[PDB]
Amino acid sequence: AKHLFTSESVSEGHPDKIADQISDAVLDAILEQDPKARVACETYVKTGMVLVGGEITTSAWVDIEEITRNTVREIGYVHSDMGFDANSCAVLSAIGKQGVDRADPLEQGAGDQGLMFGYATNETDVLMPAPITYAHRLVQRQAEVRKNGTLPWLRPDAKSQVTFQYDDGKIVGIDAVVLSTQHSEEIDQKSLQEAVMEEIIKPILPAEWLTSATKFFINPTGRFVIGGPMGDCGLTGRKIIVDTYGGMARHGGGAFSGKDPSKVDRSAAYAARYVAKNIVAAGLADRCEIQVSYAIGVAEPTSIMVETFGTEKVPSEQLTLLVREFFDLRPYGLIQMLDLLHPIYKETAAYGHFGREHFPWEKTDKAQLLRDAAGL
Amino acid sequence: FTSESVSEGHPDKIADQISDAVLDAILEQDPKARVACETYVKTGMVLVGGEITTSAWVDIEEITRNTVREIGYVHSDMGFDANSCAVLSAIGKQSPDINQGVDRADPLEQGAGDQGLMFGYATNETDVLMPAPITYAHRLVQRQAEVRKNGTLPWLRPDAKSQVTFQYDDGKIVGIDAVVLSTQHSEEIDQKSLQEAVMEEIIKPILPAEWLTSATKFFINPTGRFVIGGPMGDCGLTGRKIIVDTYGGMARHGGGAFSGKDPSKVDRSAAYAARYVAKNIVAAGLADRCEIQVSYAIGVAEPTSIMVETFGTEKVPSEQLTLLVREFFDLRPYGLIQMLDLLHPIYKETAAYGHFGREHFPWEKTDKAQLLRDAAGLK
Amino acid sequence: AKHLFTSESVSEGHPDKIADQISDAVLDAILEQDPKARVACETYVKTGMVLVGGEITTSAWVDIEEITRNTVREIGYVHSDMGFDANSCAVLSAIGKQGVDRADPLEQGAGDQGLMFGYATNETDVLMPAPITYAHRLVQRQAEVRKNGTLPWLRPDAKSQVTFQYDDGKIVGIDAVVLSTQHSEEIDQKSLQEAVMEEIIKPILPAEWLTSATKFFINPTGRFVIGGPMGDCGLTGRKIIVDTYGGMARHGGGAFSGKDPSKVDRSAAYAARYVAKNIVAAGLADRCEIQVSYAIGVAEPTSIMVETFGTEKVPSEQLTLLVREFFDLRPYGLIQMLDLLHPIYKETAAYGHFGREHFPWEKTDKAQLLRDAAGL
Amino acid sequence: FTSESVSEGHPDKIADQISDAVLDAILEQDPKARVACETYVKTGMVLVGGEITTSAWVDIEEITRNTVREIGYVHSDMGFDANSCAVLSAIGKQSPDINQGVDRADPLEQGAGDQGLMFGYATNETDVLMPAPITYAHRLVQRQAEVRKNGTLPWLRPDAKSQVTFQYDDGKIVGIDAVVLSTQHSEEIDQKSLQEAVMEEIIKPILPAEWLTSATKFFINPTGRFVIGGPMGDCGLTGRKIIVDTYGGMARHGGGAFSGKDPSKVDRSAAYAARYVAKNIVAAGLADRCEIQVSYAIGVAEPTSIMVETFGTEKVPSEQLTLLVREFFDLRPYGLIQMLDLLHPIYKETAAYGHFGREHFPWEKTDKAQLLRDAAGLK
Ligand SMILES: O=c1ccn([C@@H]2O[C@H](COP(=O)(O)OP(=O)(O)NP(=O)(O)O)[C@@H](O)[C@H]2O)c(=O)[nH]1
Ligand SMILES: O=c1ccn([C@@H]2O[C@H](COP(=O)(O)OP(=O)(O)NP(=O)(O)O)[C@@H](O)[C@H]2O)c(=O)[nH]1
Ligand SMILES: [Mg+2]
Ligand SMILES: [Mg+2]
Ligand SMILES: [Mg+2]
Ligand SMILES: [Mg+2]
Repeated sequence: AKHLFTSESVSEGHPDKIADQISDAVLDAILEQDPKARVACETYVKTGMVLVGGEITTSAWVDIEEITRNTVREIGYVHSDMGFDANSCAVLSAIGKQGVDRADPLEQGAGDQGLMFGYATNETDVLMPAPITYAHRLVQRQAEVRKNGTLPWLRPDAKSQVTFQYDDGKIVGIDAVVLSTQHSEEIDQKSLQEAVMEEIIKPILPAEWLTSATKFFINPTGRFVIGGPMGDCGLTGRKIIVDTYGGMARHGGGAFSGKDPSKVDRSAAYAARYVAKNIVAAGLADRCEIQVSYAIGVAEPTSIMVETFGTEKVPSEQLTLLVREFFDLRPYGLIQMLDLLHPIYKETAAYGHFGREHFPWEKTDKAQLLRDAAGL
Repeated sequence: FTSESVSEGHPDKIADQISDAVLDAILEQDPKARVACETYVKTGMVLVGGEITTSAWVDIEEITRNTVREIGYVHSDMGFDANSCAVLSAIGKQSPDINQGVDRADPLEQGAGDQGLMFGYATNETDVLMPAPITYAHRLVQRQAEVRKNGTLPWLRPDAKSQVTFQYDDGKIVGIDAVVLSTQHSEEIDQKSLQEAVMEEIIKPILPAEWLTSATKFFINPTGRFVIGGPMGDCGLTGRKIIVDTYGGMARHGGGAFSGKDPSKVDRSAAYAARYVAKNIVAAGLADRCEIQVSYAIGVAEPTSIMVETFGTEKVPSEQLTLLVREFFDLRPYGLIQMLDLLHPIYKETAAYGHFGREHFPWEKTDKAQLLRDAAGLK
Repeated sequence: AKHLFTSESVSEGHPDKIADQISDAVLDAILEQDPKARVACETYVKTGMVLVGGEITTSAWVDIEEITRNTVREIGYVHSDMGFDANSCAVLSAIGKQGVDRADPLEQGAGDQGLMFGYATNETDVLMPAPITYAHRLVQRQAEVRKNGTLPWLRPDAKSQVTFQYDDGKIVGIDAVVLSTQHSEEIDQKSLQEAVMEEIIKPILPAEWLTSATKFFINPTGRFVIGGPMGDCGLTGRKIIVDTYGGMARHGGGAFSGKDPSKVDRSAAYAARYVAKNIVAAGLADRCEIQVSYAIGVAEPTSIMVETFGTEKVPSEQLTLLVREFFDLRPYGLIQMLDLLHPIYKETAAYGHFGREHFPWEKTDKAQLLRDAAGL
Repeated sequence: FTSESVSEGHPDKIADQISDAVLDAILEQDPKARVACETYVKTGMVLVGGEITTSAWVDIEEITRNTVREIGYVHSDMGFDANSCAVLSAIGKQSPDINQGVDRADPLEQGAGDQGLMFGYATNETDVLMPAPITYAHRLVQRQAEVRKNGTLPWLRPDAKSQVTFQYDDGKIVGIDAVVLSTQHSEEIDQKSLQEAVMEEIIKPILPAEWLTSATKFFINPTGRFVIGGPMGDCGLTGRKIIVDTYGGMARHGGGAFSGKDPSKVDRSAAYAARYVAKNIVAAGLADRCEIQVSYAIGVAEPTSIMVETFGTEKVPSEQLTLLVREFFDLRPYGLIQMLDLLHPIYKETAAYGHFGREHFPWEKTDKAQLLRDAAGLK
């Protein structure tokens, strides 16, 4: 049936995303020395200050301040005229804290309870829903043209939102686009709107989806000079829908950034994405949602549901069987299936954990095996 | 299907309750205040930050300690003490270049304060029109009023987590296939006497639903000793339980957190309105399950999208539903506030045991169902 | 006997003095609404952040953030290139907390124990010791030429130190001068030294005391661009010797800033200065040190010692008698004798609480009465 | 004359002990580390900030909690708990544009790291050559080792303050004219039984000095109930007891704080050397009372001033003393370090009950007195 669906994203400069990146920069720094470290790093950014807290247990020795300043600096906050300066902001630290419980580590019980969802759809090339996919690309393009000097008056903080029109489960076009970007005093709003349209929006959104009825809200309130942590708190794990599927799929409720792979909240979400994407990549369904749940201390998932919204190209009972045959969804089994014990997570902390074809859980190395195990 | 909840002693929930305690305190004096209160709780301290624009004069430390006493932290043995903990505040005033004054001759036409997407959901699986798993997870952890009325004080400590795994045949509840209840306790009780008291003293609200067949896996303290909890050895932030606050995974979510936000923040008020729309659609008999998505663009009063999903359970053409909602509900940001009468200090009660399913809240009223049913042409 | 004596001072931009000024700016803001408020405000300034804490009890409603930013801004830290920005630094608050115990408030017992010292000497016009006096004037002159644009490349943080040569208890000249000033990248060290000599040192130090043997250490280590809270913590009450007599006199050990006048640690120190200065101003002695001590809950001082280092012009027993006849040294008696219940204390928090002739405890309105009560 | 001291339970002293605990921990691994550790203690939290340049890897929280346990805060009833309090750190690394490497072919010729003035003092009023009032104020509050060895645990809480008021005739001790001892206590003792136990159980170190004539005013808990103390309801910062740390008001002070500073900070090492010079002058019989002032200019190795004050008690021309000190002591910043053997983790013990008067410290040695007396030509 005809309907609209909307998703949003934010740039690496949005204060919530700043916190997520700092949390995963600390995780990456620790994993490079202690691949098996336990990390639960919560970050809280506000005017003038970064607070890094949580609980950690590792043999690694890390400089929290240096990691934090480097991260903020890469994001681009390097001057008080931007509202935040990586070189002079305060950095505060408030981090704290059986061994071989299984003969086979792959049989360790879940370190926590919870349910996670994976999703895939052949709407886009990356098998992600269209709204979240192009919302990410808009804020990522904003950062791209900000850093390479194409538009030097841009500033780090920005938000996007895309409203897609669907009909009979197929995409007809784009109904509304929102893009709010921080900027310096130099540029006027008229010049800003045209440059964002020409350098950010038009190069990213397929023209076939842009009709005369599409609304374009470019800095709808106008002046956007004060941004980032100034005038807006940022906390880790406050963008979990931006991080996953933009609302197209359900969500178990767990945040990703700041957590080592032993947190099923994170790695099982990655594994769920890995199965759903391989099912859709194998031609076994157009759209596929995977629900997995874990009981603490239990290795086998307490539930595995495969929903294909009537788009399955083989019986539903055979899909759920293939999922069990080709994927190891035990907490520490999926860690090895995805090779998650490496410092690869700072890159996930902005622009979406799902959609980019270089992360382990985005590989489709099992798609050909799945359709072979089903016929075609 | 599986869904989980947490108690008022959980650190994340502590942060929500503090943020809404601060909000409620401000609304008592300035019902039109702008509040964005973000709370951080860690071993030994509370940090309350954010931005507020109000004429009210409140006491953040006093509000914070009172919130923590009620939750039941008044001694260092529990791992946290509301009387001796540290309370830091980092709250700024009016963010420059925002409040442009009147702006609109009709205040109901004001633009939204931010972009964003919100979801509402209703299902006639229960007399409160909520999804089954999440609904009784709250009532489970909420029966800790026994430890306040001295019904049974014993050994239980606040921090708790529930998980119920149902299974469906044709969208109908088959039964309970797995119950996970992990609770913090004291040293004055063993894991054997614990798991027996846990499986017995959780039945008074859980109803005579003997859905626990011979194939229902129970996990009461499956890991073992659970003595240290709360902020001690675990960090809590507001807005880190948004799936617990809403529909426990059954319905989708837009990502916005509720606590610490005044009603002019669409992230909260529009989620409430979405629940108000879906519950009234179901209550009116126009559908058995209903999910609503709204979205806003900053500075725009009209929602940029409205989607009504009935999952094939509608009793009237779906396009008709979308039109009924557009006219029978005022989904403009400041029309929601008037439609729900939201400018009141009612939000601390929400930050604890679910924002939906408790029918004394304005967005739980089904005062439009009959009107909707009449306009829909049924009967 | 011949000897050298040295004292130091710091500018309003030195991080310890930043904390003192913030503490007394909060005190002033409270006293303007609640003259009888109880204030004990401790401030802690570091890279990017100001922490204001302590214990207060008042009917006043004050905006700690606004008071703090205004204070830092007046000091001059307004840009991340200076290492600190009043507009974007973090401000954290950690403030907490019988009535009519006496029929006559003047008889209330001391709110705390302690001993305090006052000092006066006719060496200088303001009846202060020479070293501390001119150390203050150097850093105060540094700030004066920084703000009025005479030397716009100066920055707020600076330190001074003057070594005086004494002989037979009389001043012969100045043996060494140290002046370290923060500055921007623009100025080179050679140009900086000459400008500090011409605009700061020479206009302040009497030429009769500057001989060819006087050492001048102007930015002895050279480059001084990073200053203020960056690279150096500041805490309230860490300059108590700069605040009093530069070491020429003994010190009871109590800090001034952040305390309301009910803290004998502060107001009794002021009263002691008031008596010593009036004794010297009356011609009753060349140099005079006053020691007073208080027992908690006791109104009358538990000791009053008057030391005149052999310079007394009347018998010692008569000086101590005159002190008791003309000065009310009870805790709440000296408050009324000096009219201390007004927001006058932010001005004391840099450049010395003693020496400036507009504070109440620097008035010599009793000098003529003292010498009349003794003859001449 | 009057002088006061405080115990290791006083919040300011807690901050000093933490700063030197951190310093000592670093020196154990890097004896040449640069440390400037500033500690803030408030109800429920410790904030450890400053700057350090070291190759050592320490644990600030672990060091902090251990320091607070020893002081005796392990339960929320005392107002503070070392196991549940918050510990924040804000410690930066090498301040840019400072360490220029070698700089000098003879390391003893390095310039001072900062300007500043320092005082030392010695008097033969006591076998430790310290002023009377302050010397036994420390030993008073230090006898709280009874509450550690279970000698007498009872009701006393850490926070305590002493004050003794002597009087002089011709520089000779006449007697005690006023004793003020206010101590924090528990609810398991009244102010009557308190003041009796306070006046009786403080005599074991106070010696048979019955200087308490009929005119000696005693003030034991003169205000009354003293139950809440420590960081609870009172703020503590390092370097806020510098007169207690030194000579209790008898001698003058340069303003620099000791704790949290490594020996290359003249604010500490030169104050120690000043005490070393004065004590050796008195011990050698060259004077009965001696006060020394030194000062430094940043980047200059030679003190910018040295003043010897004998208060008329010298037994040799005063100008000769100033010359003897210049040659028999190396008062250059890095010569002090070698002269006193300061690159060792010995500083936490100083942050508690006075930096001077305890003869096992390097700066309390009188190993030059005889040499000084020989060079002075006496006997
Ligand atoms: O109560 C029960 C629950 C499950 N079972 C059976 O356990 C079987 C599952 O075996 P398994 O977990 O070892 O298979 P798996 O592929 O998931 N193993 P891996 O994850 O690839 O390592 C099921 O066939 C189920 O019928 C019972 O017999 N009784
Ligand atoms: O034990 C004692 C101590 C003091 N005294 C006497 O109290 C007298 C002090 O009186 P006072 O305190 O009222 O005089 P004052 O000028 O200080 N009063 P004010 O501070 O100006 O209000 C002294 O003369 C002293 O001899 C005793 O008789 N016995
Ligand atoms: Mg926020
Ligand atoms: Mg949002
Ligand atoms: Mg410092
Ligand atoms: Mg100093």
